[PDB]
Amino acid sequence: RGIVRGGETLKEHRDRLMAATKATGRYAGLKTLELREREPILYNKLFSRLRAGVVDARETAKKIAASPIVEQEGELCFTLYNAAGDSLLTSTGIIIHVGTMGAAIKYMIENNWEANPGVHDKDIFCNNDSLIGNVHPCDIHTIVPIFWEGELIGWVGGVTHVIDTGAVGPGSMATGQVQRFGDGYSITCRKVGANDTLFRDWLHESQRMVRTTRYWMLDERTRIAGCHMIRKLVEEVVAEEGIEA
Amino acid sequence: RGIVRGGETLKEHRDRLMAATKATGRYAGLKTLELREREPILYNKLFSRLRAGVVDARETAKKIAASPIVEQEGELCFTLYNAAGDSLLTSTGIIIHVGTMGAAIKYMIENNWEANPGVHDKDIFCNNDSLIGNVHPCDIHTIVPIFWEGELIGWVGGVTHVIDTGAVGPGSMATGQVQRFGDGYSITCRKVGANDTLFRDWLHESQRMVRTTRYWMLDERTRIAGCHMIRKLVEEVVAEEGIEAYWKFAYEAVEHGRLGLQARIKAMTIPGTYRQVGFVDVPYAHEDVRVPSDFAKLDTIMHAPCEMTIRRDGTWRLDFEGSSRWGWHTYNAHQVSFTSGIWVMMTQTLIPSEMINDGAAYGTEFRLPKGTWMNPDDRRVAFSYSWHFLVSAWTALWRGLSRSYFGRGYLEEVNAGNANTSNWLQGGGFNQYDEIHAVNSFECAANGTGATAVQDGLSHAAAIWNPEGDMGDMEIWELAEPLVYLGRQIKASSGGSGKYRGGCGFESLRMVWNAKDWTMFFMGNGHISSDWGLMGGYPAASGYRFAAHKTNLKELIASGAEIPLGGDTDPENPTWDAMLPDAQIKRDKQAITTEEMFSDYDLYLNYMRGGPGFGDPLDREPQAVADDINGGYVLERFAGEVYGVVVRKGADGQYGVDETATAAARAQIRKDRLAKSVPVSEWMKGEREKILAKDAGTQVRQMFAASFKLGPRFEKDFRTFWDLPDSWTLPEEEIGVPTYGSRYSMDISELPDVHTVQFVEE
Amino acid sequence: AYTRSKIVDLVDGKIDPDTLHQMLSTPKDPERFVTYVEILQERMPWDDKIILPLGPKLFIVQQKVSKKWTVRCECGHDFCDWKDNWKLHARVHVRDTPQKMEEIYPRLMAPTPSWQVIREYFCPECGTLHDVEAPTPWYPVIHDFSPDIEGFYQEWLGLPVPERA
Amino acid sequence: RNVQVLGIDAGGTMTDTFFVDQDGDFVVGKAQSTPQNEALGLIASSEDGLANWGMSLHEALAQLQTGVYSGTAMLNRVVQRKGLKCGLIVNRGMEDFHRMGRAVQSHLGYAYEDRIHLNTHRYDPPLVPRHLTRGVVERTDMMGTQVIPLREDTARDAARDLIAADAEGIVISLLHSYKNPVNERRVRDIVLEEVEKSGKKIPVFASADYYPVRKETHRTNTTILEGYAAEPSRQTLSKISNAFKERGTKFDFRVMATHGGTISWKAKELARTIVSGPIGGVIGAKYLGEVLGYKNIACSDIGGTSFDVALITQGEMTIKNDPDMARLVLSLPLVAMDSVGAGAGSFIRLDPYTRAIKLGPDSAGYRVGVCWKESGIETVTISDCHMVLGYLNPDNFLGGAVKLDRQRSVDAIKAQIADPLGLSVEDAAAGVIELLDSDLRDYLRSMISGKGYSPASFVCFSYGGAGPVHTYGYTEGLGFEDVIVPAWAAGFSAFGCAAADFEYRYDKSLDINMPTETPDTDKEKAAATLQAAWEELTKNVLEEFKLNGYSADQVTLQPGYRMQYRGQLNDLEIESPLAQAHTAADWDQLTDAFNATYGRVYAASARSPELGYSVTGAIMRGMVPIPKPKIPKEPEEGETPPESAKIGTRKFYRKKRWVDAQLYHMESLRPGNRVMGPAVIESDATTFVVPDGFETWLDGHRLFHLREV
Ligand SMILES: Nc1ncnc2c1ncn2[C@@H]1O[C@H](COP(=O)(O)O)[C@@H](O)[C@H]1O
Ligand SMILES: [Mg+2]
Ligand SMILES: [Mg+2]
Ligand SMILES: [Mg+2]
Ligand SMILES: [Mg+2]
Ligand SMILES: [Mg+2]
Ligand SMILES: [Mg+2]
Ligand SMILES: [Mn+2]
Ligand SMILES: [Mn+2]
Ligand SMILES: [Zn+2]
Repeated sequence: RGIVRGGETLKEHRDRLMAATKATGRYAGLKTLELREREPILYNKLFSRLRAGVVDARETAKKIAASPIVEQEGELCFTLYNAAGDSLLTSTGIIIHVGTMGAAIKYMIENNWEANPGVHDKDIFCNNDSLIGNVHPCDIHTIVPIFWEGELIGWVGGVTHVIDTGAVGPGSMATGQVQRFGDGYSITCRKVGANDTLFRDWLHESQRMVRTTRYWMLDERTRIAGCHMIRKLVEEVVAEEGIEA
Repeated sequence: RGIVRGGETLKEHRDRLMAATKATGRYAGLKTLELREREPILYNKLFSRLRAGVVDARETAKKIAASPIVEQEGELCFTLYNAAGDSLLTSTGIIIHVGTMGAAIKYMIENNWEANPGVHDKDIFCNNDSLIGNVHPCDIHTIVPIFWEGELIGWVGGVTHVIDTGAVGPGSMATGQVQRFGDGYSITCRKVGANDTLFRDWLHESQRMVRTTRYWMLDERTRIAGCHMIRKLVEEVVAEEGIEAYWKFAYEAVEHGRLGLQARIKAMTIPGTYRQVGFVDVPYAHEDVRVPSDFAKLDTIMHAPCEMTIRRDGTWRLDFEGSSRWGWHTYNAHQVSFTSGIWVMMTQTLIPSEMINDGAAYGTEFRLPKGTWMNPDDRRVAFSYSWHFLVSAWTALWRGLSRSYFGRGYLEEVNAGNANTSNWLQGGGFNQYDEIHAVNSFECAANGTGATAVQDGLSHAAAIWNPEGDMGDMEIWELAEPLVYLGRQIKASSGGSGKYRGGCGFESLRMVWNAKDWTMFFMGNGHISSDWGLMGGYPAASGYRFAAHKTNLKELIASGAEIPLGGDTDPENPTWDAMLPDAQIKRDKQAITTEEMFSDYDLYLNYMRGGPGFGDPLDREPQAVADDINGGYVLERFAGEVYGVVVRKGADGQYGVDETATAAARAQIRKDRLAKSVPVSEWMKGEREKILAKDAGTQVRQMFAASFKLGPRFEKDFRTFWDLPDSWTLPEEEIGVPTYGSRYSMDISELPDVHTVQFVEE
Repeated sequence: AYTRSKIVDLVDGKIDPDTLHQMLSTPKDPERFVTYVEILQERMPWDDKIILPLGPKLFIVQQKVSKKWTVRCECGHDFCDWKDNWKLHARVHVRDTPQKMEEIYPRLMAPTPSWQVIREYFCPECGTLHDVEAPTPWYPVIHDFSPDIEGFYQEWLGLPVPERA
Repeated sequence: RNVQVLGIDAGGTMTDTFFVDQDGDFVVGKAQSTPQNEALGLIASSEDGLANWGMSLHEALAQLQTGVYSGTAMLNRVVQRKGLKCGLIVNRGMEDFHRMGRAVQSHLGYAYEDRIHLNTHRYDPPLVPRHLTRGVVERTDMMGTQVIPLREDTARDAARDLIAADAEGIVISLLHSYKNPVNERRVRDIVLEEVEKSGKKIPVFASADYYPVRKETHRTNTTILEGYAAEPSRQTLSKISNAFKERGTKFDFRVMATHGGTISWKAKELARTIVSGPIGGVIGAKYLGEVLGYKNIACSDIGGTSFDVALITQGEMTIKNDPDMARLVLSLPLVAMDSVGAGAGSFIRLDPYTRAIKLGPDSAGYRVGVCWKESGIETVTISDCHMVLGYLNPDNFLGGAVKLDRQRSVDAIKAQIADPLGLSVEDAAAGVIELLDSDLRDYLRSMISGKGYSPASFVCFSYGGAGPVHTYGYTEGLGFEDVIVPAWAAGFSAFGCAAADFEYRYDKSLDINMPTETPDTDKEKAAATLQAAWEELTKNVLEEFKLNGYSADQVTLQPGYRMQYRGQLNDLEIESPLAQAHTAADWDQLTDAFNATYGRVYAASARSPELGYSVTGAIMRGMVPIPKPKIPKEPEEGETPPESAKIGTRKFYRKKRWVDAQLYHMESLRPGNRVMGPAVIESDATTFVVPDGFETWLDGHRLFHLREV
């Protein structure tokens, strides 16, 4: 049985949606929008609550950080995705990562992360790999799947620009290296936690591959906070308005 | 409930064993060995089956690999550990990793891996982190726990040297980077699999962080095969002989090892104090060292003095007070790799017929002051070519031990020391299969060995890190490098002169062929020979570079013109250079470089070093000098000047000895030596004047200044020896070179939740 | 035990490969030291008693009349008291120029003398070369070995210490 | 009696034959070897063996279905370093590669302890000295592309240099000639032209014509042995084949090869049979071990010239590609064994300067020693020490057919060894035997320790004519589980040749490369390529069985292939689950069978299917049934030998004491019997020595068990 709600695998689900997009010229083959057209009050209520949720995650979680880049300048973003990795709503801030974090989710879909290492409720993924679409290594993604009654119904992504990733040059926009080798600590959709808990091998390794260790650590707690705030809000919205809507 | 058999946690178990070791002086407090003493037949059967198992894992699993470094040369090792991370038995091969993999297990123990991420049956761990003790990033460890009836009873470790780990420089022993940042993909005791299955996120990530992906993948399958072969064998042995007997052996075998070292020291050596030193060069000022950080651009020298004490009770102690500081290069080390290499040396001389495991480490005391290059105190240091310093410090310890052997009459055991293990031919770009690639030749697995008190050293034979030397087949290296051989020759006049001559090295001439977008570089000792001769013998020859660009060889080959082939027989009187009138030739002492563009038909000389000599060359058997000239071991012109032997070419083309003229030449050289020398007091007076005037190059002054700050006992010794006034001082800042890291440093143990394991006095 | 003949062949560098391998690969003969020193004693042109060999032609000896212990060359020359460094009383030749290095190595294979020098230490009577150091400029003369002779004789060999003034 | 199988062990001091009838009953023959023409001693050995059944050579030879030759003539040239004087032509600039020994030759054949103990490492002199080596200017790359065209004038000058240096054979080995042999074969043709102008008889050996496989060190050593060790035996097999056909045989001789299977006597590449004799011994040991339940066996054999050792572990011989033997890297696939120059004919000499005793490595061979007055041997041998000490009977050497004189051994040992050392004659001879026992003991121990074992994990089998003469000495204190001397020790290698399956095997290389998933057409094409090789190799196998009078319906065929993951340097031999291959599904079945075997050889987690597959070769074997030798199974009688088994006493010297050793006739002893040392148990072609401090007992399988007391 596939993990997406209804029993499709992640890849089966996305492939069906992309084929209908191509055949009809409308996203997912949606010729009409039933909820929007027939239930406009409920459509607007979901919009209002979920957009406020993502905005609030950015505004609140940034107070965790030690780095002024995140805490004062607001160079962070939180985004809500459907099961196929397409974004529904986002905070403002560094919103280029609406696309980069969705493309990372789609890489997991297309390369059968579902069968190994598995995508489980309360897992934590981390990613920054520019070979699968990211801007640069200093923009670190934390990605958490969202489940309802044992099936996957979406994902949430959070990004922070960190001060450094241990490239040859000391800075975010570094010079010195001329290739990937020396361009910084590069993480490819790694499972870095389970049961809402970060793995110690990840913690020890990551922290010694950068210069600005303490700043790195608090940027990570910033991303996990906002991801979990949004997961909780989605669970509440579904409980109150029903999964079908 | 803790996971170790009996219910202790990993940390509780190890702490109990270390406390008993400290209180009693015996490993684990074992005052008697019950299994060994009361059940000798069963003890020997476990020894035989398990030692054969680890030997078989190495011999069999290496046939998986695509890289000739693993498959032909055998640069891999498999080791069986008890629950506390102490080794019981090992295969041969790169056995420095007996210590590095045990220290990685002890890091997991000490940092509560048991609680997170957990240590479960059928887990797979991977590790290469030099901050917790490894040699360098290219030595990759796979570590698997061993369980019996749901509790942990041991571990198995397997290591392979891989071609590259995606450092700035393309090779294993890379230059270009000056810090951890760019020193290669570094993995800290990562859980990379469970239920005997590797995780896909690990597979995708690891494979794109290296150049030599396919070679990397098969080296990984090599390590997992051997680990699982050994796990299965341990399960069978326990099933057949019972867990109680195995559980006794797993600690008794270590104490048996310690007892073996103590007995060998008392049988072979002499109690006393032995003093010796080694050095090597770091010529980073040269324009062909293109490093990206200006604070790294300077010439320095490694300093490694050692005070060795052998006690009446058969214990011994090695103290490296006075050593130089870590630096901005790839030659730094760690207390674990430094002391594990001394253990490797011990296996080749003191304990080859005893138990080969961690017991001998428990029988040795080490002092490595914190902040020296062998025990650094800064988490930014680079390690890719750790060996440059390591092999240059260990060679002096052979000389100390050999004085004990010589004094006692065990002349068969004397050895003047190990060669510097270099050059390392390296480079990268596109290969003959049109794929991204890197090369790292293991021809310098086969260097000269030190002379003995009874016979000459062996030429092109071994390395300190693996005594089973192998140069590989030319036809096999040609499958793994876009290069072709134009020569392979014994290296004349490389072995250190003496009554007994050190082993010669060898050399190969390469032409670039079927490469695209290609670079190469050199790495080895240049200005300084690290080894010294013993009791009158001389050091081996030092290093140099030969490379040629824009050679025009395509047209020279086609036109029937003379072409360079063989070795660079006499680099003072070369023949190749005149054959290449249009080439850009680099022929100089710069034995360290960063990557430079090469094209098809360009040339590169790979030169492997010789080993040190023994005794006064004036006592060498004259026929052995003539044999050496005829055999290509020694150039003719040194027979007279070095050995006092007069040779002449006979009708058959062979050199023969003039015995009368040789006796006269040797009598005359004795008089020459008296006439040209001075009393040591007189020479000391003149050298002291230069010290007072600060008359030496910046590289010499920086070495003393840095050594003085880390080693006040050494500064006191130097001042006393040279009778220097208190008004004379040598601060590093007055030299005029960069001194970043001389005062400010931050150790890995300063980061949150990091607990380091202590193995030495510091 | 090995025969006296085989230990003679070992000292001369003429030992056969089977005996040499046996010596290397089996537990040591405790009798080696006493036989070794007796063989060396018989070759010396003086009758003062060897206490410990330091090199092929260099020894700690007991003076026949005074019973002091000195470092001595095979030719008979006494350098100093056994606790002092014999090198401080020797003659030295220092190779600290490229010409001097090129007498004993080819150019390019030679060490560079502003980084490493070669220091040759001779007996002042016969010109025997007893040691070659290869350190940096400015490096102290090395005191190679201070043996615990009392401990060696009494505790490891089970022999009394020879008479000493 | 209907006699069906003949096995042979030639080239030693004594030639042994082993005959098996339709019921599995056997007899063993012996005669003196005749190295000028081995057939003469072989016929005499055959008549001696068949006389035990009251049968003539004429009667039996007509009935034989197969015969397998083995011997030591070629091996003896290797271990003594007494071969044809070969020169070597390689690439200019790489003349040194042979003598460098790839470094690895300084530590081959060593114990675990000696591998790490650096000062024990040592190079033996090269097969071809540097002054008999020259180089031609040429380079061909790994693809077969010419980088540097052959300069033919340099090939001519190389040839003339080696002819003027009096080379008796010339070997040619150029880099990657196995891939593109054009340049190496042109150098061969030019060398042949210069030899023709010289008028001298100098055979030429190009590596590509004999051993066309990668690794120049391995290939060049092997091609050298073809000239150095094999060439002087080139005509032996055709002389044997003719002598036997004249006397009525109808089968085609087979010969035991390095890999433990047999090949045709017509093989061009003779070094494939360089250890035929010792390999026959291992096959024998494996068969005996299977019948009686011995899984871990340390094989050990002394003859006139060599001591051979091999390990069987968990019932398997371990066949190694690119092996080593006699401290030489080689290209012949080899069951794990080794051999050294130490035997009962080894010469004893004093070093002129040190007076050290030196044993071998050369031997008197069939000439025995000074004790055989008609030999013309002047230098004492180990056999002369056996005479002095009472190890062997002067009056029962080859059953009394060769008369030995102990007084000649006494006089010669006195003049050559004892008087110069200041020793009595018996102390000089005893000292020689102490050195031998210790050398052999260390060699056996080292083979076991090189695999990581202790001797306690093994049972030792001791065989060959001279094996039982020194078993007491070379196993002393090693702690073997048991130590076993078969009563048929002298014919043990001939026994193994007779117990070999009647099998012919042919191989062919291939180059099929396949991604993990490919369309069906690619799989069909791969299958067809393999099928075509199987059809060709099937003709070669069946043609050989036809020459032995077996038609195709009597032969059982077993196809095989060599497979690996792409990019690997090594492959695995897989037995095909299909008799033929055609479909895409067939190809998938062959790749599945490889993955499963790889999991068993290594581990399940080592499999790497994501890299794809390469098939590197095809194999076909064919078999027909023959009777195996029946191992005796008699019931035990008492502990006391019958009085009629005693045949006198002889003065016997060991550890500074003369004793009266009790002599027994081996074949008169009964199952159950125990014999306490000092004793000598004598047959007509072997002698089992049991000194004071040892004891033996005989089982129902005609195996003696040796113990320390
Ligand atoms: N009665 C015997 N006749 C001949 N050889 C014997 C006898 N007993 C033992 N041998 C040994 O068998 C050896 C010949 O072995 P091989 O070279 O295998 O034929 C001789 O060198 C003898 O030492
Ligand atoms: Mg003067
Ligand atoms: Mg700490
Ligand atoms: Mg025989
Ligand atoms: Mg034999
Ligand atoms: Mg031997
Ligand atoms: Mg082997
Ligand atoms: Mn950014
Ligand atoms: Mn390595
Ligand atoms: Zn003197």
